[PDB]
Amino acid sequence: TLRAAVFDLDGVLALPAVFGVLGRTEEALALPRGLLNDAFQKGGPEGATTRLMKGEITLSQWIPLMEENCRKCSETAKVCLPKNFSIKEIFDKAISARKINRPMLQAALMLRKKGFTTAILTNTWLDDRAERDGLAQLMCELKMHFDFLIESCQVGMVKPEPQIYKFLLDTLKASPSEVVFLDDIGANLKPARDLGMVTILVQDTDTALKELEKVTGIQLLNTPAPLPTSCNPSDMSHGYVTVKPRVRLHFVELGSGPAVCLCHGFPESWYSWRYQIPALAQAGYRVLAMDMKGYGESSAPPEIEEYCMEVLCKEMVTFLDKLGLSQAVFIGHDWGGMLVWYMALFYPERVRAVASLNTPFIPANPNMSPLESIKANPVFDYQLYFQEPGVAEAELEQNLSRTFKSLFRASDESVLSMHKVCEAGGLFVNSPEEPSLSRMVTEEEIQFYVQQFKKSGFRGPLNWYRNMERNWKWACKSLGRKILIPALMVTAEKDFVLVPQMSQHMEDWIPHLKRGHIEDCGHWTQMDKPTEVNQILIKWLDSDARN
Amino acid sequence: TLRAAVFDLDGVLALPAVFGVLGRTEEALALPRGLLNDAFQKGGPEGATTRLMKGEITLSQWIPLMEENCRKCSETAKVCLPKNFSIKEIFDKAISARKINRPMLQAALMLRKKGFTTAILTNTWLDDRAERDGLAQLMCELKMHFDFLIESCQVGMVKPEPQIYKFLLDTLKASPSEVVFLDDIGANLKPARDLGMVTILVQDTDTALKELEKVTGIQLLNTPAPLPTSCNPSDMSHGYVTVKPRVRLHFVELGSGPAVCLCHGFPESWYSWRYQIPALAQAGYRVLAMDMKGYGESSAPPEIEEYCMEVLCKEMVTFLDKLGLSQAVFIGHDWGGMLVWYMALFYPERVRAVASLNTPFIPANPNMSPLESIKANPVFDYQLYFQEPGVAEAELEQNLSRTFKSLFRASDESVLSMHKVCEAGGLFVNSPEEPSLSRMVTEEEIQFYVQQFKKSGFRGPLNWYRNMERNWKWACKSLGRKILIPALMVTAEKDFVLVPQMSQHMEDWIPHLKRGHIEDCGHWTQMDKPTEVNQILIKWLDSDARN
Ligand SMILES: O=C(Nc1ccc(I)cc1)NC1CCCCC1
Ligand SMILES: O=C(Nc1ccc(I)cc1)NC1CCCCC1
Ligand SMILES: [Mg+2]
Ligand SMILES: [Mg+2]
Repeated sequence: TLRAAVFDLDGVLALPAVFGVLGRTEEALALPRGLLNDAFQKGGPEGATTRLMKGEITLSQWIPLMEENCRKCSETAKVCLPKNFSIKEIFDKAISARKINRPMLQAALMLRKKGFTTAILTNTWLDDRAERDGLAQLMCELKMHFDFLIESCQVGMVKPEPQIYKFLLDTLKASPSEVVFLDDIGANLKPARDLGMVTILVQDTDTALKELEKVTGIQLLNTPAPLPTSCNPSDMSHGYVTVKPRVRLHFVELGSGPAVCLCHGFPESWYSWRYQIPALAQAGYRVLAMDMKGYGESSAPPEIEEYCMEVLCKEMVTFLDKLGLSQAVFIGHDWGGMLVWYMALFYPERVRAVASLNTPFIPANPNMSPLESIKANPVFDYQLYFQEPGVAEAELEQNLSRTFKSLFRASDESVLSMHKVCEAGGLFVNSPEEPSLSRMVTEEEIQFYVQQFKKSGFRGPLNWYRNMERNWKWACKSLGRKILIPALMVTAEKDFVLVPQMSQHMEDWIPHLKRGHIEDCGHWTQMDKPTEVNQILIKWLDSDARN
Repeated sequence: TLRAAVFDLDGVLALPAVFGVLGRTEEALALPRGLLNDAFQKGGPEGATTRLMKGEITLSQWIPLMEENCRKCSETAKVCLPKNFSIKEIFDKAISARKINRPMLQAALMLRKKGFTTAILTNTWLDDRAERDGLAQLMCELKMHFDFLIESCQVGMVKPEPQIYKFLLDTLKASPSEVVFLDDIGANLKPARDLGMVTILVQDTDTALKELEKVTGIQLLNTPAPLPTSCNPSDMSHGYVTVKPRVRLHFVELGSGPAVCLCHGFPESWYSWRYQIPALAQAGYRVLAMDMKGYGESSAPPEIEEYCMEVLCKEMVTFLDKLGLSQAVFIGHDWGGMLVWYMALFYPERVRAVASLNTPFIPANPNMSPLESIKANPVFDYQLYFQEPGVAEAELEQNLSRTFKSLFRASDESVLSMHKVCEAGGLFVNSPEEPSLSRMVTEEEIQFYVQQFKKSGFRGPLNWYRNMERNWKWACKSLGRKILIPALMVTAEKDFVLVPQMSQHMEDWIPHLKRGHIEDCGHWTQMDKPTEVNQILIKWLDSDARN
């Protein structure tokens, strides 16, 4: 029966409740109880606060009217007010102190995930204070998790006026009986109740969630930690930059602040960063998630030399030039990680900081040819298999769904054997035709990769492996240098190709290197342990990248 | 004969010359003359400075080696060094002090404009200092004005090695005889000369430009102020955001820093901001030049209600949401200006600051209908002509080139009569078939607008005029508010439709309003006086928008 849940902002989705700062101010200042509450509601429906809440006047216009009420109220109470009493100072502090009530947001997220239509119904104001950005960010973060945000100052109505409730129902396209409404004010629940909808008087979160759990019949409390926010492709801002006549790079962009350029590995896409994009943006950064050359919506020329690291890096510099960015933090994973280490080696001027997941920095060996080196490591046999043009393309392109379902797997799952691929004659020779779905990805997500790769296939992607000698020669030019800019190396315990031990000597070339290590994490680091990645990158960014 | 000009960086395109800080340090510190110069060049071709200049080692790795040389040199000279002598401090200061030599850049720009192939040839280093961003920005600004940038640390060669010169010529695809090379170091000119190319020993800029002027035969000195940098459509980063199922907004983006959203008027496009986009980005802002709904690459639905200000503004908020921006400075012109005033009135939380060119803020009159008001102003007759769907579309779409050539005109040019358009039966009834080309625009630029408008035509654009009553009603909801966020109103003296006097009472609703006024400027403010606009917006942004 229940199909929708409506949450109040102050006191329910955000705490401490701003309205609840009037009482704390009275006690702190030793003023008569409710004095500030009276002045706040002075005049009732005709009062300054109701005009403010309906959108008739702005908050800054209101502040002066509230001070006047505060004097009249004290006047009638025969009490003075502090020497530097200031309504603006009181509300600036109260508003900035208010934060998102996480467990309540989680319950909303869960209900929505199970079919519920969710909305926020709040009496609020048009904030023109010089500190307004604070509230804007709060609303923006919350706003994105609900189907509707109904603000009184926007619709010209205010709880408890029944009109706002009829509006609500109209917006919900639902009848009272199928709506739960939580608020921390009894008076605002009465109208909802009269209309016949379920109502919860929210005092303490746990108790409210218990009632909410009971009435909805869905487990909301004591529930496991959910995964971080992921993004929907069609809700992203999509950018395109032509760095050369036949080369255009695509990227997804989100957030403000220092620029953070994410570089995925093989054979992935910008979407591989779906878990950290919202998180890093929320943390105060401008994220640019790339579709590296050869992938997705980025150009994919056929020539092999078009994918040697020298060229790819140059293009990334041009990419920064075109976007008008003097610098950007470069964070890469797998082949992308190899690319950022070289961006730091050849263009320190352009890299604010560098971070790599799984991929270590190992200076080229002037004496041994790359191919000789590759043959010396059993697990790198598949790389030799990738050399001859067309062979790997055919196998990987035959059944796209199978390819990604076979590759994208957690360590405790049936991970692909990487031993005698050439001898075996293929990469999936010993794999089932219909691989099971990994715990790390949904059927829809796999199909996203499937569609992306239907455009250019694996030729451009595979070409990243066909410039060993060329990249080797270019790398030898930096053997005398050292990475001296902020750097972070993150190792993955269960990555059997890009093993942690492989990075044990990195400090010799990167003295100030900072580290990170993730337990029980496979090769697909971002998908495997998204919560751990975000925590590690954000902590590093705030200390070594933002300054 | 001459077809290319090559410029050195230090001492030629940038001053003061960083290398010239060694002498100033010796005198300041009362050290033996040339002591620092000796240590700087210690070891010659095998010295630390040459390795640094070829890319073998980074600047930070170099600093320690230069200090060692400084001690050995003083040792042999029997002289001590200050107590807190610091090579890093000396170069950090010297490098940040170095700036672009504008008149020299102007000469390069002029020569290039007249067919010359231009390039920068410089001995430089891989900067990994914590202050590296400074140099990166300098290079980026200069870099964009030349065909080639050849840095020694990038190509592994250094002047005076003749190999670098052969490389140069090879890059230029030209023979010595047709190349002019300016440098402030004789030794670096000798090789060029031996190869037979023209060379100029640059001491003082004026003298160098005189020789350069004489040898090229092109006026470079005492020349008029050039127009600010404009952008090439295909070199821009193009962004797309879906704010609704059938509505996707396109914008050009450039720069880092606070977000600045530019909103053009009727019937224009993002390109109308071509002169301020590079400038505002260069000034330290992240510019987002919109193609407003109905134009260019943005969606253009047919329905009239899709263009009422309420909807357009909502979409702009969603646009900010999708991009992950809590705020943005909104700067509009013409209809765009009308849009930002309303963004400030209904979404103060989202507007960091608001600025309008030509369009004043006039609160709706609750008693008079919009149409009544429009008929009361003779110059607004054309608006009545725009009402009936299809009529204006036919005239404006018949000959696109003529439409823009007829509209885009400076005040001293044949500006379109805006008196009895309806009576006249049209907007171009008294206009020539082949309008002359305005001084404000080239034939290519007109054709840019032509192509943009071939996609959707004038229906969506014109619909901006067909929501008078609707916008009026929505506006009446804000009659009790006031604009209290940072605001700037810029008036144009010769704009005969959006007249300056029209904004004379704005302070009644915007007390803290800041102003700007441009003399001898028509309606197309950005195109008309681009240099004045940039100066006014940048000055305001730095004082009221950046904080
Ligand atoms: O090879 C990979 N990743 C990879 C290879 C095969 C598969 I199936 C999945 C990932 N990484 C490279 C990064 C650059 C240095 C050599 C190893
Ligand atoms: O009408 C214009 N601009 C315009 C009109 C006709 C032509 I031909 C060119 C610009 N501006 C509007 C802005 C919003 C308030 C009314 C006037
Ligand atoms: Mg509440
Ligand atoms: Mg020089």
